[PDB]
Amino acid sequence: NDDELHMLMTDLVYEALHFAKDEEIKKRVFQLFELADKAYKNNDRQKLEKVVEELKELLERLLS
Amino acid sequence: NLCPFGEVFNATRFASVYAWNRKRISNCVADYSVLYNSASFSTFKCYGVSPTKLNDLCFTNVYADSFVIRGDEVRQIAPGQTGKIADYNYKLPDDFTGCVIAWNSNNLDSKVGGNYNYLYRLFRKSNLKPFERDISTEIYQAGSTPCNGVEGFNCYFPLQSYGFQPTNGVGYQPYRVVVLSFELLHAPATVCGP
Ligand SMILES: *[C@@H]1O[C@H](CO[C@@H]2O[C@@H](C)[C@@H](O)[C@@H](O)[C@@H]2O)[C@@H](O[C@@H]2O[C@H](CO)[C@@H](O)[C@H](O)[C@H]2NC(C)=O)[C@H](O)[C@H]1NC(C)=O
Repeated sequence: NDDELHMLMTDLVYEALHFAKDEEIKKRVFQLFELADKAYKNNDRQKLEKVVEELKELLERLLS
Repeated sequence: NLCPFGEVFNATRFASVYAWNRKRISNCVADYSVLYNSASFSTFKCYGVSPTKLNDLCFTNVYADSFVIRGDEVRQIAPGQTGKIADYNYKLPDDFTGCVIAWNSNNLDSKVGGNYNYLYRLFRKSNLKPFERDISTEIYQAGSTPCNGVEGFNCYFPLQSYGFQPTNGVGYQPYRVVVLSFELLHAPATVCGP
């Protein structure tokens, strides 16, 4: 679902910016947010899913 | 003179979480048995007080802070918790005294095409103070270069919407949340049980 996915995206962004101990991390996370925001508005499901996948890998690395 | 709980729990519209609505209750009879035993609530968590003893207490004030949040975020409406809601939208103090009541409102706040009228704050410069209502729409400054009020590269409108559609899974359902904050300071104790 597109709306569930958007809500997931924002959760990943919040956590990613919580554990973003390095400034470079924050920059990457913000970039990904911008891409997701655009994809959401234009109903591009594949692009939005791709950002979410990238955010998950990012966050998993930060947490582990 | 009964307390206007029917104006809180049965409200036609709940406020968005970024701008929660505080209803002050005083000088009335507060029957809490109807709220505890309603059996329509999925969450009923009290801090500093036992749910079944509420009718035996009298209060200086009762404040009902009402708002809509997402199912997975219900766990953040508690003292000592963190997360985007606990930190940027609705912060409860570590010594919070009161009861947090929530229920699944999918059949009320979710339209077939999706209800997008509920907003939350995703970006903020710092964490909220307990019970602070930040309803500013100033563009969030993510980068080092001043945004000057315009959205763009490393500049964001701080509020996001909740896409609540009726086909969502449980964690993505809307929940109506009412937090009853209790003041038990020396006072006339104007609002209390029957
Ligand atoms: C919140 O409202 C419910 C039900 O809504 C009211 O009753 C409907 C029949 C209709 O007239 C609505 O416009 C009203 O707002 C209340 O639940 C009722 O409680 C009474 C008393 O115990 C019981 O006899 C009824 O059968 C219940 N009806 C239903 C549908 O549950 C509920 O008590 C209200 N809660 C608060 C805090 O006001």
